[PDB]
Amino acid sequence: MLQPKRTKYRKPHNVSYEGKAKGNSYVAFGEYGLVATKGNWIDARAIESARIAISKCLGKTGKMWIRIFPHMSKTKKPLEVRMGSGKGNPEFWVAVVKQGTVMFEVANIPESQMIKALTRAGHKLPVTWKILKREE
Amino acid sequence: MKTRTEQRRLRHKRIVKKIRATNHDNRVVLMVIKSLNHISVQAWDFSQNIVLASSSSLALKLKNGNKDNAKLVGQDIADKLVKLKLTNVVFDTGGSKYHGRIAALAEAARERGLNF
Amino acid sequence: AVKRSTRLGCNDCREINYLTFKNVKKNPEKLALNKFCSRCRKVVVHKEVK
Amino acid sequence: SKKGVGSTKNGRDSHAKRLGAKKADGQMIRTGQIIYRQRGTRVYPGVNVGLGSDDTLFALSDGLVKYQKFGPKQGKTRVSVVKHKLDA
Amino acid sequence: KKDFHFPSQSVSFKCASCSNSFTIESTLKQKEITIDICGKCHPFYIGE
Amino acid sequence: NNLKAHYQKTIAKELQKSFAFSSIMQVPRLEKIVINMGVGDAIRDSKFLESALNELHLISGQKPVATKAKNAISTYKLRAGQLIGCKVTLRGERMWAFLEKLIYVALPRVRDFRGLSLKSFDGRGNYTIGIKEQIIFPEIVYDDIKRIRGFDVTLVTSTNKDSEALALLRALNLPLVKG
RNA sequence: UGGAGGUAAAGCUACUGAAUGUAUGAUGGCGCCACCUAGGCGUACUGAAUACAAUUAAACUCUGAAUGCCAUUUAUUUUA
RNA sequence: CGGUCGCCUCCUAAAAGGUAACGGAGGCGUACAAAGGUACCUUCAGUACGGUUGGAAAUCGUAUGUAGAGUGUAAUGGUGUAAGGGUGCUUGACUGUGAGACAUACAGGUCGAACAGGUGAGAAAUCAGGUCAUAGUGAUCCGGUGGUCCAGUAUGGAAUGG
RNA sequence: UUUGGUGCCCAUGUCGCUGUGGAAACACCUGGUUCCAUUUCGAACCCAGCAGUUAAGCACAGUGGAGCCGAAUGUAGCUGUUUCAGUGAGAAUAGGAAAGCACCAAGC
Ligand SMILES: [Mg+2]
Ligand SMILES: [Mg+2]
Ligand SMILES: [Mg+2]
Ligand SMILES: [Mg+2]
Ligand SMILES: [Mg+2]
Ligand SMILES: [Mg+2]
Ligand SMILES: [Mg+2]
Ligand SMILES: [Mg+2]
Ligand SMILES: [Mg+2]
Ligand SMILES: [Mg+2]
Ligand SMILES: [Mg+2]
Ligand SMILES: [Mg+2]
Ligand SMILES: [Mg+2]
Ligand SMILES: [Zn+2]
Ligand SMILES: [Zn+2]
Repeated sequence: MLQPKRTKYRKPHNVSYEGKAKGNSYVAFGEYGLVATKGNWIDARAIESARIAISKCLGKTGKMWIRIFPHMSKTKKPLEVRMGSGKGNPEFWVAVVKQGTVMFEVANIPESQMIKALTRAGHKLPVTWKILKREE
Repeated sequence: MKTRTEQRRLRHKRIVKKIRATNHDNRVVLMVIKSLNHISVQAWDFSQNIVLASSSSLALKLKNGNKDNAKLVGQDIADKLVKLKLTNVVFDTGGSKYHGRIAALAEAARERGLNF
Repeated sequence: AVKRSTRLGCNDCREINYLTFKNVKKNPEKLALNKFCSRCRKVVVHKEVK
Repeated sequence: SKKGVGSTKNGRDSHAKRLGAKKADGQMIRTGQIIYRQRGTRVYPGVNVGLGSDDTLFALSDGLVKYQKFGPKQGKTRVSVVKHKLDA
Repeated sequence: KKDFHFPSQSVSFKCASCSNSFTIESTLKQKEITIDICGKCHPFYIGE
Repeated sequence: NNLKAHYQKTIAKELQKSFAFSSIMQVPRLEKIVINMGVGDAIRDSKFLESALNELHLISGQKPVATKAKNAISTYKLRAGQLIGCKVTLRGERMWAFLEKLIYVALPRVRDFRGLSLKSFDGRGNYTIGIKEQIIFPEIVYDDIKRIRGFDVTLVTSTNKDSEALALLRALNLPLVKG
């Protein structure tokens, strides 16, 4: 469960995911990457599910990079609570993924295994994923 | 931390800033700069940024660095200002404490009709 | 509210013409300033008046 | 069932002080008029422009106002009142 | 600066073995005060 | 001082020849010996500090100015606005008087003067000598502070390179191990 | 046409926080010794600082628009 | 039921100003006879090296460092020759005013050139009608206190008012 | 034109490195007996003189190391109407850059 050690403000305004791709747009650490095609809010739980799935289907020498990080938190008012009396308490942390940001990258294991590994990582995420390679 | 000449420039920067902020009647500004050997004098005008009158030991040809010659230098610059028909002046030092040679030059300007 | 104000009165016409502030806790000695007086039309010593 | 609701602790705000530029560039101005109200000198004073007890810029003579950018990397703003200078 | 109660007066210092009357300014008795170990009476400064 | 004239003549010739310096005043010249007798007991026993000052006066001929800390620490009982420590900086004729008096009378009286050098220069040409006890200085009567202390005599030079500063010390015959 | 501004955007070696990998690595944990105190050789590992490559922000800014706002110049229109 | 009720700072507030919610964070009901006014002088914190007590860190010297220092305070803005620090003399923390403006439903609030009187600093020019700026505050009625060139119910006082 | 002083400017003006220079001036420098001064030091401030001096500072030539500036193309955001026309950033880059504009006094 990825989580910032401390934050200055407990309850920040939500960060929009509509728009193009700001940073993390091109594979620059590995050479295959899982790009997104639909901006959405994805939480640290989905990262851990996808990262554990990919790691289980990885090998003994493969190496991985995690680009996105859940910096921003989100709140949720408790159930059966009527409107008013202030904002709710922070519940879960979500990373803002825009259309075009490379989320996961893999290297150092043959080609066939990485496509399968990226596939299982993207089936754990709500965004519509697509595979990209690193420019020579 | 520095040398005397740099400190004199720093103090000179302080005085010039104050005068340019408060001189409302636009008088000519009589800045005197004293060195170890000689002392020179020039009357600038910060509205036009030129020098109206000037005087120096080199111009007056004296073995200066003494309080005696400061009076003559002050006398020469005051004579030039009266011919120029300017008598309301502001007097600032080059950044040195107003005393000794500087005082003789300043006092010399005062007895011949200058207003400062 | 707290009352830290104090009065300064002339010592010639014994008229109170100014209102100032004073800390009795920190500064213990009575003020003996010199201010303008409307009556005497000059500067004169003003002392604290109850 | 209402289940009850908590209490908010921060709902206080102050009156908005109407700062900013008052007289625009090119505007005719008489002596004694405010040109810029600010909290801390955001625009420096120049010629024929004074200062107050609230760092408020006011004119000192008749003329046309003029803003000039100055300072390191041109990050400081300065105001002046260029007199009519009609001079026949 | 001046106008002090402690006057810096040139007092001479004698030593044993080698006289070496060194005159140095100090605020002490105005006479030939004898020092028992001077510079010249030290194994470090002279003498291997 | 007659040795001051000796300083002029001797330092000029030898230093000039040793490195072919193109000007006689390129050779280094010593400026000021700062003395810093500072003690933290003035936070509690202020009286003690006063006596300290008088001894500093009696050693140099300049009354010591008491210095104040620029911070506040609870563990040391320190607080801002207090005077803890006096510093004296001698110039002109008096500093050379103190220097010669130190090396010839006070310094060789040190209980065990084995000396220390080469490991004292700060890299900019300065030099500090850490004295252990004050009683060794002749200008002090037996009656003194209930606590005894040392000294922090330091030196400065016009040059910024340590080797030429060492050269000046050797020309001045400042008695340290190999330096 | 002139000007005020600090948003959208962008950037984080230009700060404040958050934060990924690689390399050199303070630091501790962990040992094995000697020494009871000054320490030493490797650390399954933690990770200061620096360099390279990459990130995040309503209450971050070394930058940074358009629109909008104010005024003036010219043309036209209405007696508001 | 719980919470709040006035004022000040930031964000939301969409680059003029203004803009709400039981929206998100904080403070105030002051402090200073110096932390005011003036003249003069002066400039970080930290870090590196070198040095008795003295230690990671007290003080000293040199160098480096462009603000992370200070500016009484909650934030914002400003300010590194400044508005920060020190010293000397002082009390303008004045009297009577006030053209012209900001912002405003009103009541109130904010800035202010300039004039007359008499002062303080300074050689003088100049500056001083409280502080680097914004919170530190409560109408009217009623009564009390000081002064007063006004009234004093026939007249002189007094009472009682102005 | 060159040196010295100063104002305007506020790094394409800086920090640093390597060399050259002084005729006059600028500077270090020589002393504290005078005016003046140190929260303590003639260090500084202030005096009266130029013996020595080109290390400094200062002034010139080189140095693209650090810092700074930065084109065109393209792109993100905007305005309209389109699902295309203007507006056009930030970042990155080729690269520039060893200041510039005026006044005065002296030999020129
Ligand atoms: Mg507000
Ligand atoms: Mg944005
Ligand atoms: Mg950052
Ligand atoms: Mg209730
Ligand atoms: Mg707007
Ligand atoms: Mg606005
Ligand atoms: Mg604050
Ligand atoms: Mg004062
Ligand atoms: Mg103040
Ligand atoms: Mg009642
Ligand atoms: Mg009657
Ligand atoms: Mg009656
Ligand atoms: Mg040279
Ligand atoms: Zn009176
Ligand atoms: Zn002997």
